[PDB]
Amino acid sequence: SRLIFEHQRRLTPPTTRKGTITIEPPPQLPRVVPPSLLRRVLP
Amino acid sequence: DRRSFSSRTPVNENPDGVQYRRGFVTRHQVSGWRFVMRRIASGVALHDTRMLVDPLRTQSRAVLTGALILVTGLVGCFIFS
Repeated sequence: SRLIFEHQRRLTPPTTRKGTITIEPPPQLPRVVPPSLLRRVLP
Repeated sequence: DRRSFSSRTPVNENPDGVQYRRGFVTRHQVSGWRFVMRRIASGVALHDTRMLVDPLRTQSRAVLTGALILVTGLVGCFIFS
């Protein structure tokens, strides 16, 4: 009545590298001193 | 060393923790705006934004230098009279 099936192996789609991607925190608002025209008027 | 105090800011958890409404552009904000608009404006003319060497600002500051030397010579010969 019906045909027969054989347990051929399942194929593997590339799975996930289920790791822990880590990200470095940004810099820390470096303090900038006033421009100071006296030492800024040379040109 | 000199024991510096890196800028810090916690929370409030009270009544005076949402009352200020003071709009005043700090120096950092205007620097940041300048930089962002000079990294976008260098992303539609150079088509790369690693920002290692910016020639656009170079051009603009060159024309500005022309203008400044212009006005300098103008007055330095206005003193001639």
